[PDB]
Amino acid sequence: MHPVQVIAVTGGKGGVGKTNVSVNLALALADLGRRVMLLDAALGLANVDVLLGLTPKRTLADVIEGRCELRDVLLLGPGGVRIVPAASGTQSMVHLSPMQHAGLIQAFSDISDNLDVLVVDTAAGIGDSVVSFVRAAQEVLLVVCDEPTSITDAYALIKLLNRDHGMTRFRVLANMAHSPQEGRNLFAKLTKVTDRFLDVALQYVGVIPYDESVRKAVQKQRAVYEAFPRSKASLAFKAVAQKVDSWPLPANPRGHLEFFVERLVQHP
Amino acid sequence: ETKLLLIDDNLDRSRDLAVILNFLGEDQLTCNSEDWREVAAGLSNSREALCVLLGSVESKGGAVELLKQLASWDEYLPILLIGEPAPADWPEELRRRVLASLEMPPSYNKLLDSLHRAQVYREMYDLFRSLVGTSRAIQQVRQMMQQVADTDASVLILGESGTGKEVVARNLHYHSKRREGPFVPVNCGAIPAELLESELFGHEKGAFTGAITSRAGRFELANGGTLFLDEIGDMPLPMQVKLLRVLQERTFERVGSNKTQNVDVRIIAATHKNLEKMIEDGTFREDLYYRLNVFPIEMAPLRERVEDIALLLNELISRMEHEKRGSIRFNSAAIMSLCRHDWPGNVRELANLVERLAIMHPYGVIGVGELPKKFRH
Amino acid sequence: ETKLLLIDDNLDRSRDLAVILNFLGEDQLTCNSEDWREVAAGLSNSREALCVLLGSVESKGGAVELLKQLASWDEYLPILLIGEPAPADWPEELRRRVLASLEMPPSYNKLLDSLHRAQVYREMYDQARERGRSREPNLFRSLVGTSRAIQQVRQMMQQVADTDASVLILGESGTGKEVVARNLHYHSKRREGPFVPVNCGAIPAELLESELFGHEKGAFTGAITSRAGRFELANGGTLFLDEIGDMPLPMQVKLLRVLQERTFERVGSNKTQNVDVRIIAATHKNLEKMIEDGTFREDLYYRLNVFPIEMAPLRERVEDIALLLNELISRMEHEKRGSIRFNSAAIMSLCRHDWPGNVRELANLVERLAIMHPYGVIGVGELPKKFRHV
Ligand SMILES: Nc1ncnc2c1ncn2[C@@H]1O[C@H](COP(=O)(O)OP(=O)(O)CP(=O)(O)O)[C@@H](O)[C@H]1O
Ligand SMILES: [Mg+2]
Repeated sequence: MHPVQVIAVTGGKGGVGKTNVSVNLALALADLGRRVMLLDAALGLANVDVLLGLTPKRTLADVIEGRCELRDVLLLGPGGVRIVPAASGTQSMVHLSPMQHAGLIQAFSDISDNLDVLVVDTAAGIGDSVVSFVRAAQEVLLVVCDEPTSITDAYALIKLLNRDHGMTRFRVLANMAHSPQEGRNLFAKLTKVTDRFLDVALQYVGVIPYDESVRKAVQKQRAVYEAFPRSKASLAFKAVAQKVDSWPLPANPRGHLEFFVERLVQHP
Repeated sequence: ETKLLLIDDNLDRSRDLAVILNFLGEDQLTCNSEDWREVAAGLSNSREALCVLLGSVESKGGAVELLKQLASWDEYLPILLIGEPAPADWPEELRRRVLASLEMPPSYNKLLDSLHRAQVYREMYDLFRSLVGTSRAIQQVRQMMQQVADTDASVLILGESGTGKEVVARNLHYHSKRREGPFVPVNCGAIPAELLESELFGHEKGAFTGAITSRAGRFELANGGTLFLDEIGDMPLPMQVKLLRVLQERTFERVGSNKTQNVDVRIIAATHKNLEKMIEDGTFREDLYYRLNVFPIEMAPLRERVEDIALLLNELISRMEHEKRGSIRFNSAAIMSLCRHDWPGNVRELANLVERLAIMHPYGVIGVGELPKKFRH
Repeated sequence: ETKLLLIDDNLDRSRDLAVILNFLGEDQLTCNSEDWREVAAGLSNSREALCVLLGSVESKGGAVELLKQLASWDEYLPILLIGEPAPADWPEELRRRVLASLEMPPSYNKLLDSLHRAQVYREMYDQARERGRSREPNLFRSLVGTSRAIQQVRQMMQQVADTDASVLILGESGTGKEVVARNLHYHSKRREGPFVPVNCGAIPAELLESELFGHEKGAFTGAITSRAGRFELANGGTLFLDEIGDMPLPMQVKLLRVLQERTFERVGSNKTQNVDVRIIAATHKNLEKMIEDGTFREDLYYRLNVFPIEMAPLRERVEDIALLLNELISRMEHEKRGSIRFNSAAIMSLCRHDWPGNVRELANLVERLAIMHPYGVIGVGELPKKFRHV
């Protein structure tokens, strides 16, 4: 028994590689030796199963519609990572009430085997589902690219969270950067904007290089960590995962709704 | 707790006072001028003697010498005469300890005014590590916590935003009989109004359009411990009514269920809003207010405890040694500049500033220009 | 001018009680079980005998003959037992003429509370000369004071106690209307009937119909059971409507129908039910001003205000604070929850306070001071800053 670390991968801007970061970070953390569960919070449109080549028989639409419980929709994905699949264009998953998000987050407490890693792949945008899944996670990892639109969207998400929920600690990961100096400069620009308007704490995690092996892996419907384990992107993901494993574990519950409050209450 | 010494060789008046103090609920030991040393030897220390009630003395030398060896016994031990007029020729050196001159039979009013004055002079003459500081406000808070932590009572922590109410609540819980129980925090301003009832009480398999499983609420999570309701002022009125009903009856029901469950929890509520004005405007319930206000603890803003900032800085840096995100040190000019700040959101901004400069410049030293903005002027 | 009678055959107990009463500054005539009449004749008339403190009896006969002889001396003379629990050897109707049993040695607060209880007994049951029925004490528990307002409240409660009529209690929030309702209920013809309190402001406005009148199967979404309302639970008893002023107009019409026609309807039901209940309404709003504001029913107001009890704020009866502190502290001692003592300065400072939420504020402050300063003397310095005054 131990507290479970929950990582929300977000960034607001679409097409920045949130799903790739989620999947590859999950496989890398499983490689270091943790029991990892990956949740596809893109509830209306599923991409984790597409990138990993999985064809789930039961998805979360079956859980919400009540045909099955939450345990029997788990899939054993690559590297031992257990996947919670989402629906793809199901009318009962396009938009859910905050009560339904609360119920789904609370129902995850039935799982008591993962080794303090639960990676949550939020959808694009700053909508209600994204905010609900980010606020429920201990760590918030923002994937940003070196474009004005991505910086603006990340700043908007940070400003929303800080203004309306008081969040102040954010992790930033650069993706599709053509040089380490590009990632450093991107972090510098994001921090410049945030310091100019806000008072929040941004921590640089690392950089994932632009690598065409990722594109080949997506075309093959497999993960770049397992399809091309010796590529630059795979090594960057391994380094980031080593950095992520060194993050401090949660110790005290907060007042709002969050994943696995049971383990955060009884253990201390 | 504290004993009283009555020194009188007049047995009739000695018995008179002895029954009076016994009636008045005051602990005392009967003494005379020749056996009081043995009684004094029976005392644990000089502190346990609140005062001495001096009466007629027949020992050699008189009352003047008698005060001498009590003075040698203790200089801080006050003296009051029983059934003797105020002196007019006794030495002046001893008149800083004659608090009052009572007459037999004594009166209820002046006896307690005499006893109150004795407590004041004794106070004048002479372990919450998480809360650090040296201001009068912080030690008053620590004393109030010491007084309330050992009893089962509803505590309400009043102050401003980011003043450190959760720390006070945790210290109260850890120094109580419920130390081995859980600590369940509930923030009413971080949960939507429609979710608060389901979060506090729980729900069954089907209670609403999103309930997909049966789970325990935070009252059941706090069974055998304390439930810390932060930001109680923004709780909706219907939820206020239901919370009052649960607190009164000691029983609650899950949403969508008809089974009554009992939970024994300690309520520690926190507020930054002026509740009394909210009852005046009808946005808060007065009955719930007086159920939660059995013991209020008022925290003081950091701008009113400015001499304490350096100790807070050292404490905050200290805890980062345990939660492993680095370390950082400060300069005297930087500390003085921080002390000269308004600080709205006192401890929250102090911790945010420390975390921000720790992640920004790790293992560094902070000068006046090292501060980011609006902190030096 | 008023005097007590201490009748006890133990010389030491007589002496130390006597000196205690002299310490409190209370007049007394010490007596025994054989010569009390000889010294009792010195006083003018039986009225100045406030009460008798009777201890142990080791003389000829039992305590019954002494009780009868004392009753012959004056029928309205309260008796206080000192260090002797009441014996279970008299009829239940003949076991209730004493007011309190004081543990030896008596506590200051409990002694003063018992003396005030005797004074309340004497000031109304003696001079009445009207009640041919056997006297019923204990009807005034939380009503302690020497103000004009509290005596008027006591007179109204005595008027209404023997009559089954609808009562309207007017007073600010926190004055203690529930205890007055309970005192009226338990000392009327409803003593064996249920007492059902309902706070209109607590139930949501959309559920007040179902809560007050009940509902049957499938009355509304969520009605899985046929829960019966408060009025039927109060059948043969009393229903206490608190803050009736926020109850909406259709509910007011149905309440007047219950009051006059004695009929009401459940939710989802097509039959009329008859219940015999007594309605004691409580509010803190000016009902007249609501009538000219078009919010309260005028006919309902006339129907209810036939026996009004106006409970004054504590800020208008400040000289009763000492007695209220004695009652609160006495209960707190009886429940083994500690004790506190004030000096004159603290009491005067409290008397100069505005007191919003009068008696609940007083009790909350007493509990807070018990937690803060247990077994110590409370002065102005040890009171909270909002209570300090110059
Ligand atoms: N470092 C990198 N190098 C090369 N291609 C990369 C890359 N990171 C992401 N991509 C490409 O970006 C595209 C989208 O990736 P992904 O699906 O993970 O993004 P995303 O999940 O943010 C979109 P949405 O939020 O709309 O679901 C894919 O073509 C992927 O291969
Ligand atoms: Mg995606």
